[PDB]
Amino acid sequence: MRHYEIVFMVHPDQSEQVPGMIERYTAAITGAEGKIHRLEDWGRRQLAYPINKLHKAHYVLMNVEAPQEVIDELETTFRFNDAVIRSMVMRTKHAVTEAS
Amino acid sequence: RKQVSDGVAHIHASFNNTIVTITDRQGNALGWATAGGSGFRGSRKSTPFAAQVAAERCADAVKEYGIKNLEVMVKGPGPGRESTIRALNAAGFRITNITDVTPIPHNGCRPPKKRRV
Amino acid sequence: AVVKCKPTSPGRRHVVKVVNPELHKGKPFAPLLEKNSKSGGRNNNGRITTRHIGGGHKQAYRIVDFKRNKDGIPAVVERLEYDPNRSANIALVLYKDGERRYILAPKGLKAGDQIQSGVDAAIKPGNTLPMRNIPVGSTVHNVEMKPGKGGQLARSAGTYVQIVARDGAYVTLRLRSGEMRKVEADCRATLGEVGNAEHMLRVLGKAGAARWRGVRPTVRGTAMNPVDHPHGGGEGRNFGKHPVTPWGVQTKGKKTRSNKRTDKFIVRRRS
Amino acid sequence: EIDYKDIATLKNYITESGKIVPSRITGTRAKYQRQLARAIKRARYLSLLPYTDRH
Amino acid sequence: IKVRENEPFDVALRRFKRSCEKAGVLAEVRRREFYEKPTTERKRAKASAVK
Amino acid sequence: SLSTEATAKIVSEFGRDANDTGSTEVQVALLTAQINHLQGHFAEHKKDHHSRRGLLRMVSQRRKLLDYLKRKDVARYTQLIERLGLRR
RNA sequence: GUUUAUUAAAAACACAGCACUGUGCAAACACGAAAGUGGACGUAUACGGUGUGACGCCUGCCCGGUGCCGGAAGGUUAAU
RNA sequence: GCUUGAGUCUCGUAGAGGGGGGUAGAAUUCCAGGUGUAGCGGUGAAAUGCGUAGAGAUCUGGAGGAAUACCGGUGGCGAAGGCGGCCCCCUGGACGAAGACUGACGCUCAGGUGCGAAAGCGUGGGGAGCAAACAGGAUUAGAUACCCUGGUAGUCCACGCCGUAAACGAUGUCGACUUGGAGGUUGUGCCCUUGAGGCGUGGCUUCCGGAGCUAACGCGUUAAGUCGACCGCCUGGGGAGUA
Repeated sequence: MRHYEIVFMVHPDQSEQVPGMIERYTAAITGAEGKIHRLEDWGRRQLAYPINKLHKAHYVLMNVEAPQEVIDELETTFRFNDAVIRSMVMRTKHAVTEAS
Repeated sequence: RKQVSDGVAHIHASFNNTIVTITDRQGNALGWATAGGSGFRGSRKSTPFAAQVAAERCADAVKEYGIKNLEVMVKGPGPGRESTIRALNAAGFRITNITDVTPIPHNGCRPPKKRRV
Repeated sequence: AVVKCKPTSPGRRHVVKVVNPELHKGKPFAPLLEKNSKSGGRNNNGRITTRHIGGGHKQAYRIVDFKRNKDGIPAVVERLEYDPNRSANIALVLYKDGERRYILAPKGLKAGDQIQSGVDAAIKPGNTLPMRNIPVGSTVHNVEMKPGKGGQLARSAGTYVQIVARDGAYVTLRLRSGEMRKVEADCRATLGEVGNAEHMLRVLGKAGAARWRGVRPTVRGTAMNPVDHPHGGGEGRNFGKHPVTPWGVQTKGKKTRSNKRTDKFIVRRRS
Repeated sequence: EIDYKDIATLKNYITESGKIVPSRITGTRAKYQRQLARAIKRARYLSLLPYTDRH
Repeated sequence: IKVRENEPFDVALRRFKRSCEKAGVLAEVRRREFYEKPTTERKRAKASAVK
Repeated sequence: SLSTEATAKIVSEFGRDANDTGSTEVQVALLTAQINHLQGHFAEHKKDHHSRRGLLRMVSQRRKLLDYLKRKDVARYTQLIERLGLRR
């Protein structure tokens, strides 16, 4: 399985649904037999420039080893679900320092 | 007869001409003046002294409003902004900050080729 | 794809065929067939009301689902078929409870694909949903004008509708003409664009192909007489007045739209 | 060596307008300057750093 | 780009108004940086300058 | 690029002695496997001329290696082409 | 291919192509005093009107006049 | 037979190498709206043009297209053309310590085949800026131009052509030998694990320069120096890369 790193921002309005989608995404990876190397929730965080005319946003990082099929399904899920304003899934620079 | 006393000067300066516009903090413009309304044509309005006259006339137009403190936002490559802040400070507003909002794009759109001479 | 014919004869010199090997070779589904008799150029008063319509090939009407229903029942797509009644191809689909229906076939649809129609349906080409479960920016087709009526927009081959905005109860749509119009958000729409996008690439090659389509010859008013057309007459070729319809209304320019109850729905006129 | 997730180092390596300062001013190596520019662009995309100070 | 006046001040001016890169790059983004000729001429001039 | 496990499998299959990664049959079989994988790649990606140049380099290398093996030992050449399935 | 069935079969008409323009569906348009009907059980890759007439190379300049499209500041202007 | 030419495998490294898709941020233009008044724009000067039906200026919201400021470099990659936001998928090449393997499998290559800037051509889209043609206004003795105001093809995408450039390093490819210095970029061994400190070994590159060569300018270990293999081309200028 291939390593990846996913950072996504959630609405402050839908900031109460963040542990639910964390459970959903970890359930999807563990059902596709991948693992989560890291998972960090930075909470509500001030953003440098406003996007969607919106206030400070909820930040989640995860390092995830998973097949590229379920990573593509995760990225299309991030596309179709409008609760996430922005997502970045990146393969490169894997095996980062833990909790940085 | 305005009580909020906060204004913004917008100085659109360019190699032909400058335009000074005093507005409120929300973007609704209160007054404006320019080198052409000040009485200069061509090179005489591209001179920075015409910008000083334009800013003095714009400050005269806003003296009815009575703005105490005035932000400054300059825009463009014109020679007249450097006299426009001096003319507004000689008029008597308190300049809290000076900002440069000239459009420095990325590559973006293709520039013209005109005036090769 | 497109097939340029060899010029073994004039009439085969200039014809391009579009052929789909994926289309079904054989009879259509007989429970979804109805009788279609030719009636163009024939009012109930018996007069020709639309000109240049006459005899073509005999055709049978296929009952195609436009108001798509059976919400929550997935349907597997069998072989795509040919439809004479429209430029698009159609797909015979089989629901899980044993019901076969005809669907306007989208661009990526193959035999064996799963489609669904409900409000819980996953957004995917071939699936239909009301436009409040469909994201803004997606290209749709077979979209209703009223909730429950059936698809009236983007039914031709290769056509699509862009979902541009949302009012909150209405959805702004960019149509294939370039027009922006407001359609209620409870109106359903099938995702993706309509297949057979190579339909506009066919060239008929000869007059006989238009006659098989059913298009009678078009006579020019300049070729007619002054009694027949407003154009017409002269001892040469030039008439020399402003171009009009056969009934006198000017035909180059002269927008003719007299609706006033839908002007609240059309937002930007087509260009 | 260079990661885009922290912000203090990356604000030390940008200027006030959000631009990347040149390697001839910073003194950093070329490989680390390229990695720095890539991390700055990724942080700008995730809005941890601004593209410009005007908006 | 941005300055803010310190609350003791006798006059409002900009201390880097002649060394600012904004008018330097605006006159270049107005028209046609060649990116192959002037950088070559400038680097050749720098190589002739430093020795 | 051909995977390490795939190259190890082809080396073990086409090497009658252990650690024979340089023999002509092993090289030709590696090139043939990469050629089939790149045909699967280029069918989806036409107009990849820069990768097709490397494909043609691998084809020319495989052809020159097969010419050398045919000159050296015709039985090895016939056995290799009849277990690989090419040059009809 | 069609045409003045009964003095003209043609270079005429049509034609596949090309373009302009109208048309968002209870479409435009047509027949109808109206219901209704065709268009069409079609839906802008669709339908109508106009002109040109496979194909190859092309289609230049003029918006003053007459049409058409857009705008409403001013003048003139009906019933009331 | 051999490995020393050529190639393969193990583990890594850098890179705008290529193809597909998605997304982000400045900015330009357009539409709708708020404030506000008599100019804006342009030039050596003006004028055509926009604005008295409200322009320009400022602010808000929306639409669409194209290119990716800084990093950015006498940097990097690719056979050449060429390739610059970020992320993913597929993929080509290059280089390095160390070890193993095959064993001349190599070099060049007329015909042949493929790639091949920009402009152009065909079909279908798209079209924000820019802009051949075109129009107006200037300039001039004239101005079918340089300048300004607009502005169509085109520039953008998909699939096909076209096959040319000052396609240049005006230097064909491969191999070997030959004094040196100063940098850049990219791997690695040792030293004091204490530092972007010292000593070596590789690749790719930029500049100066010794012998030598050249008509000279200059080239000079990446040669235009000393040779070897093979291919392409020239035989005075114009006519003419024309019939």
